[PDB]
Amino acid sequence: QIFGDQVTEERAENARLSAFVGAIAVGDLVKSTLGPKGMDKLLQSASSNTCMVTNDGATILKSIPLDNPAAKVLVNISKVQDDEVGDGTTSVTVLSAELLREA
Amino acid sequence: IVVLKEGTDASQGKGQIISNINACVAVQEALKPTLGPLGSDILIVTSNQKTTISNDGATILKLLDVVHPAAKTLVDISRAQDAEVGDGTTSVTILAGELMKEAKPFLEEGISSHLIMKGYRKAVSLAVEKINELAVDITSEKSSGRELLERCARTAMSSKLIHNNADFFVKMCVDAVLSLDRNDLDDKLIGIKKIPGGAMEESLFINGVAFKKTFSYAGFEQQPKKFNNPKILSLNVELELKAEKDNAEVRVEHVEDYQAIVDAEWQLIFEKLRQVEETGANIVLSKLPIGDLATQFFADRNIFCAGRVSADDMNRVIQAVGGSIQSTTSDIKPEHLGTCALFEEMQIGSERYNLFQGCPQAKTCTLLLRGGAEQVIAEVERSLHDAIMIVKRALQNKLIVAGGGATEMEVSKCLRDYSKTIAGKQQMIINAFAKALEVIPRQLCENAGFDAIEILNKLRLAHSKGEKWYGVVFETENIGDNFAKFVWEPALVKINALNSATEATNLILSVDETITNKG
Amino acid sequence: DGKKSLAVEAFARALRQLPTILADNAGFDSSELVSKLRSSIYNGISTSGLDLNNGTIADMRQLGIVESYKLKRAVVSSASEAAEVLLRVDNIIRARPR
Amino acid sequence: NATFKNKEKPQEVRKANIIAARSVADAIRTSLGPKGMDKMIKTSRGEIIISNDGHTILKQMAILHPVARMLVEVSAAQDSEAGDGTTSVVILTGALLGAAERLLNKGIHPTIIADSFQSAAKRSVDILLEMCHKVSLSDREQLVRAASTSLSSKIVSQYSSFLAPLAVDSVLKISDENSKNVDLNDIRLVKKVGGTIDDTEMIDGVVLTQTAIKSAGGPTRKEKAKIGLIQFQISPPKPDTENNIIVNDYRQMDKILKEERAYLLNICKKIKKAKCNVLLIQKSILRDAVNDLALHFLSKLNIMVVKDIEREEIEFLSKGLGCKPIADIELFTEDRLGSADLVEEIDSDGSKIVRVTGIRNNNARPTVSVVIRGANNMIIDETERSLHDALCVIRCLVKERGLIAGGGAPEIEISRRLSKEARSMEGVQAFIWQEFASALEVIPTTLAENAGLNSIKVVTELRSKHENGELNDGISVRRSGTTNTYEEHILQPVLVSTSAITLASECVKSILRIDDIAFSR
Amino acid sequence: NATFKNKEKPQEVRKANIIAARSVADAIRTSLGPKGMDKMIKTSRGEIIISNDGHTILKQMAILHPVARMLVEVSAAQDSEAGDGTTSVVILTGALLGA
Amino acid sequence: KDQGNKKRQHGLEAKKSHILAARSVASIIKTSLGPRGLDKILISPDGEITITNDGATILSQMELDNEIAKLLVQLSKSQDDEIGDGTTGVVVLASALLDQALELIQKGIHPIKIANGFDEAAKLAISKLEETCDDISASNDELFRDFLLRAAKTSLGSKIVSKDHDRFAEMAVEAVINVMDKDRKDVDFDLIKMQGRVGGSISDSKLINGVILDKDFSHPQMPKCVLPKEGSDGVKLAILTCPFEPPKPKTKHKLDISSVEEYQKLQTYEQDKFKEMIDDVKKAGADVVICQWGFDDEANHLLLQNDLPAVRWVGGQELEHIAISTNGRIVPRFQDLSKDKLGTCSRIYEQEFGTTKDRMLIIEQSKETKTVTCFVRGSNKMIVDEAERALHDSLCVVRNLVKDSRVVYGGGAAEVTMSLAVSEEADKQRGIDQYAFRGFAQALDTIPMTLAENSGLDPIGTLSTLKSKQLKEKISNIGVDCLGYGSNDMKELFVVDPFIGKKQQILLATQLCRMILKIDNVIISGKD
Repeated sequence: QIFGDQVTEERAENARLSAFVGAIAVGDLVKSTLGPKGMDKLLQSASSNTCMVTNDGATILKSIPLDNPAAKVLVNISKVQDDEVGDGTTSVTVLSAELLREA
Repeated sequence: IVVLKEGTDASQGKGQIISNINACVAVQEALKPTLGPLGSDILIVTSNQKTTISNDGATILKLLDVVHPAAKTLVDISRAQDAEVGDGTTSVTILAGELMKEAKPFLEEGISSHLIMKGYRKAVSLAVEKINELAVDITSEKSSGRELLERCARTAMSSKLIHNNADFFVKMCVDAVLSLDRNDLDDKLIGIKKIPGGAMEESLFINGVAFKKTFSYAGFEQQPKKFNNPKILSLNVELELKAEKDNAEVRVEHVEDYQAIVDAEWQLIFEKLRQVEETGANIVLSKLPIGDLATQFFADRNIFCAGRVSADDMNRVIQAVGGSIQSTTSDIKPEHLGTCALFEEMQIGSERYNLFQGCPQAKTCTLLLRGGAEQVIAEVERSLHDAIMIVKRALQNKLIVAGGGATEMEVSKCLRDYSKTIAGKQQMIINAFAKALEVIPRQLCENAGFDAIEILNKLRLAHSKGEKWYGVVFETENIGDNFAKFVWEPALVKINALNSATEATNLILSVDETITNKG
Repeated sequence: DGKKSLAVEAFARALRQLPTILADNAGFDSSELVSKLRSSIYNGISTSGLDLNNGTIADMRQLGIVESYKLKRAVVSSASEAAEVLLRVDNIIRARPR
Repeated sequence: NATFKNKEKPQEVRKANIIAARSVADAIRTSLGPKGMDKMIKTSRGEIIISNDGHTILKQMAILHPVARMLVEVSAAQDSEAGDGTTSVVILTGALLGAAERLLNKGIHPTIIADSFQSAAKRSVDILLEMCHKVSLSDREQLVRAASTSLSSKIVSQYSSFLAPLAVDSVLKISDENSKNVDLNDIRLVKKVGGTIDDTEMIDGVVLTQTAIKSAGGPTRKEKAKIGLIQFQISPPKPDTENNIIVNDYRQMDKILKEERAYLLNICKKIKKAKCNVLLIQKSILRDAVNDLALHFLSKLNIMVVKDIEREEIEFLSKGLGCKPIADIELFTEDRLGSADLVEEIDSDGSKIVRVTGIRNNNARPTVSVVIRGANNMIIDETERSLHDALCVIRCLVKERGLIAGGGAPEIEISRRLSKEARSMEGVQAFIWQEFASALEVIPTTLAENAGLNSIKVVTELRSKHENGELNDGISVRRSGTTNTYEEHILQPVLVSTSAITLASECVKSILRIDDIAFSR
Repeated sequence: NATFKNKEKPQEVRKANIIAARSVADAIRTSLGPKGMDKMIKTSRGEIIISNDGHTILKQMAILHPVARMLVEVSAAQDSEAGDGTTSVVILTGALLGA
Repeated sequence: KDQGNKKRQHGLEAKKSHILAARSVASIIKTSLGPRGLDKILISPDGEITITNDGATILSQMELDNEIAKLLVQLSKSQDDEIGDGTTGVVVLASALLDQALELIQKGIHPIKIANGFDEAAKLAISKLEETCDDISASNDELFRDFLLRAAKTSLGSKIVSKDHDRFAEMAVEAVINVMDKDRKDVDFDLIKMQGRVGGSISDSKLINGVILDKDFSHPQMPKCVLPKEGSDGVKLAILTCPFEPPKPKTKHKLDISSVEEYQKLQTYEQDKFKEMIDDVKKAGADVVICQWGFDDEANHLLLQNDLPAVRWVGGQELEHIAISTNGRIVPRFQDLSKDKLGTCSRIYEQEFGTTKDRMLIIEQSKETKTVTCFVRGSNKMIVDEAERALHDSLCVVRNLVKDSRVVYGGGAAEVTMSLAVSEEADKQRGIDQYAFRGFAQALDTIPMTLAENSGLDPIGTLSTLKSKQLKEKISNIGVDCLGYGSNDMKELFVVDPFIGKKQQILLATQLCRMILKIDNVIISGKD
């Protein structure tokens, strides 16, 4: 046994699964936002007093945190797409999740 | 409605003596692998979050600090060995342990702790007489001074990482001790510094004190680097105006003085540098930073400066150059200056370092260890330490006994021989005492990876035939004459270690109760 | 080559997930529309696409459904690299939390 | 059979959304109509309140579910846009959600349902508009009858012959025959204890609730006045930080008093230099609105002072008078002043209210204030609410001209036509529109039940009578049956029915599109 | 890295097979040679025997594991064909299973 | 004191436990050994998510209280400072030796006999390694420059920099030459600084042979550049830690005025001191002014009118970079400024980089320099950080190639050759040591096998091929297919490691194995 001081550790079987499950968890946030007929997500903060409804995939990815450290990687990548290009945020996030889902 | 304790603990009876023994054996078990030149290292994590690695029994036990009220006796007596002798602390605990191990079955058989201790006291007296009879008074007989000391360090370094490089390090150790006062040899006067890089055989011997060269600031190096007959001044104060870290606000009574404050601070440092020039120093040391203004001023005055010097080095510099350290610059006299025969900058470790060399006033020296890893350099330091100690002791104390277990086996023999005439219960204790003496050549063999059973049996036969100096050979798995092989230690080491081991043995065994006040 | 064959096909399977999601979100039977659309693009007719208002297959040039070439290059490029970043990960190591 | 495994179950969220939302609507449903049942609520303070007002109930129901709360916002939108029907827009939402739930169980994707309902709403509005009885703002009597109807359900109906034309004239003073959107927030209803219900006035400039000046030397009235709105306080220097004044004799008291008075004098002189004749000070408890010492200076300057004016009064003043606020005496200048022909305080049955008339300023906008009088608090409170609702009725008639019969008549007329017309549609169009039309009958069904009538009998009569008859037939609680509700003068503005059809579509569309709930922290 | 997951885990059976068989082989191992050690066995009927005979040990060992019992058949085949080496063939089998 | 709440391990069980602890560390970093090694997600104490395959960074970020694992970290530290290449290999190999030690201990070989055997086996391994060495700097200088670049190009292929690594390989080659004299062939790494900014692409990176400040000028109207001025003595730079104005505090002033006469003079004093300070710059003969502090408005106008461009709020190291590069001094005050303190350069100018608004200020000598800065660009922080660190690795490679011309082929080929030599010699021992010599060789095999596994290759077929080719055909180094090249035989593939690197890798890993094997007792207390 190595490490200590209550740190997170994941090995091949766990970290590999987490990398894919995380990316899927990211895809699940925006897979409903694709297309003019996409569905809405209801977002609410801890205060309860900021409840909003949006189908903007970029807003959802920026608004909704994930605790999976691999999911944070894909969300950060999706951010770059949204800020630098201005479109394709949902499409890249879906294709990234689906490419990793098949992997 | 009344009780006797209210959280007051006391435990009495023979069971407490056995319990004390068991706790004391645990200490022995911690230290037993440290015996011998091939002894194993122990990893201790201290409360300060630093890790200590050593096979030195004194280092290990001082850090262990066993809590058990009885086992702490082994700590105390080991410290006594460390103060009175300076070596053998591992063997004192081991011998004390085995004697207490044998006391246990004697207590079980109904033999009082007095009768056990009484026999031990007699057995020690018998052993000490033999140890004295075995002692040899020898100095340079059929040899010379450096010839003995070279063999002594060379033996200590056998089967180490520097085995093949002994020709280089052995000289360092012999020179290091001979560079000291010949009436009082103090290991504290031999400094060892670790410099990474290079090969081990490239290590350097310095008569003065080396520095770490802590400078990286732009504008440095532009000062003389070499002096023939420098005067050396040491300060306790800094010589810098504007550091890369610090700063100050400017507060004045007049607007015109705003700029003056910046230049006034320049003058305050300049004037201090000027008074150093008036002193007439050639090299100026400080434990605190020395900045650019000081370097530019000193360089133009043909003065060399080096600051941020370790506190331990600043004291040793004074001990090297024969001067005196001062805190202020206004009150300095030429009598505070030291003198060297040389100041130079070395390329040791493939990096420049400052040093003093050839200090006529030195009572110390510096050994510089090179190598490709800090762990290897640490091994070199440990090998040098043992080599320095055996050189020191061989030069200091001419009354020697054979090491390698040779003395313990000769003592063991005569103790068994005495048991042939000792009647009664004393016969049982004198036998157990002799048995304890055998643990040393045993654990020396076991720690070395030898067949301890074969070697011990051959040693018993050898001494039975009158071969009184044969012991454990660590280069070839066999037995041989440790006297002829110059595997020596002073006779006082065996006399005091055996007396000390028994004293701890009897003190621990004499306790039939422990009282602890809690709350 | 053998080992890489399934990975290449897997890439294609990911690409066809977007028209599946588009149909599903529009409330249409994606299994029918996507399977038929693929057969249309496969057997030439490479003008067809989803009609997400009528729920059928239509000629995108007649409907006017176009997307910027540059954007499509960005989407494919970013999705490919984005997958690679996590594909190269098989261990997660955390330092002492603060 | 074997079908979609449904391992991932997004329907679980939509079901929770519909169940929560429909529960809110059913709670409000039972209070529909003049014969509806009361709701009792124990508030977080322990108080017991009883009301049949849907909107008031919804605010106090303290709905928790993030989506069910949206039905409260729907009633707020109805109250903001129309001012009536606030109970019916949620009830129709509940019934239409029930239609969506059945359609989901029938295998219709939520996306199809939402869009199909929107299409049905488009036709529903067209059906509603064509069947209404048109009005004109040029017919003052017609407007009075429309207001009088909504007033007939109020606690004191015997004065409706006065409150009706008051609401009519109040709107007409600011809205001519050719207007689309009338913001009745420009019609300020100002209450004061005293007088009687009929004893009301319509004032062009403003009616304020506060007195002017009672102390000696005050002008109490000013003609041809320039008026400023003060948000600062006029008082001697009184800082919040540590301070001390030491007075050991009347001689030092005199010095200190002169320092306090000179400060106020300089403020008062600057106000005079600005040629400001009337000061209207926003209410604040931080410092004295105008200190007595300032009043002595301002009185000698023939400047009127009105203190403790509520924020809402200040906001109205900024539109009626053409004047601007002054944040601090430092910026107090002429550019921020309005005008008025007469500023006076009226003492009628002890009223003592300051009012302004004859603004005649280019910065003025078509505003009017109404004086509401009455002895008991219940009289002035009931009158204000009665006039407010009457103004909302007229506002509705301007936005979409016309009234439809009440009693659920437009819901039977729309549902009946949609059910027949939907039979000509294809695919999900006909199946969904049948469920949309059926949902509409929750209103005439609930009205029948709350009135004590047999639910099936009344709806059956309504279906038959509308097929042979017209919109005018509906439920009359006063006649306890299905009769000619138009002849019974049971009329609602078109906007109320139009808005309810729109809001029901928008809300259900919004609810059905939510397939998850996530937290943002 | 990452490789085949094999959600179904027949390797758990192969591990149990080797583990059980090697345990039997390691036990009899100590009886090899003229200086080998004796075993004590308490049989299911309560009779306790001491012997260093390889076959007797395995016969009275009362092996249950469906695969480890194969080593009994091995000692039988060794006794049937050769008549000697009944201990050695079992020890070798254990070592090869360890390999 | 406080003997309780402590952990202790000793004896035969400690030997198994300690080796397993070493195995645990190797089981993490082994997955990153090779040019195709897999990346880790490293989570900072604050939750920051970074991705890297740098074994030195990973081991540094691995925070553990296992004392045996700490010894492995110490090994990787020594290799990172000394050579900078084998930071993963020395730990993986040391673990492989400990794994062999476990079986050897279990078979009855004393830990000391294992330690001694491994030491002698290492001596055989190095003795053979020497037989396969060759020189890069030998013969035609053009071959040195060719191979030196090619070595850098390979070292870059393990990081994101691989996309456009052609430019970064050139930076490493120019950087190591620019700070090194042909005759001495000593490279001081500290003369090559790394710097980069977020923006652009990594293909835009370049080596700048001067000093770069991430600071703008003191006044927007102030000239952005000074030229040599038609043959004059370059540009004279005044580098100070004080602004050229009467200093004023940011806290309290406490300036007492006792009279009106003083009041009027004091207000004048400040206005005049602004003038005097700038006039002193002209007396010094400086062209540009570089101060740790900024300037007040009056100083900016006075510097503007006198054509004395000035840079504001320049940091400590940045001031030193100028003083070093320009062979000048940092002068705390103004009275000492003269030709003997002012720095010299050929040009100082502001450079724009596309749409990036950093507008860095560059000071050039336009001739052979004493120091260089490697300028790295990239579309994000992680891209710049990794590409910048990639240069660090390449700089270490070319550093070692300059210092020691002897090289050996990599790709695990050296380990296979050394493994074969130790294996053949093992059979000559005829004694107990034979077990350790064979074990040592088997430990070496774990490196080319790891390179296979991390590449998706069968390590058994790969190692069989590696040994077969070096026995059946020629001892000549045979590599692995880890790079995806058409074939092995690194002679045509240019995958080359320095001799001193591979020599230290084997010796240090062996020494570490002994460092752990000789530990028979560990006592762990608390942490205060």
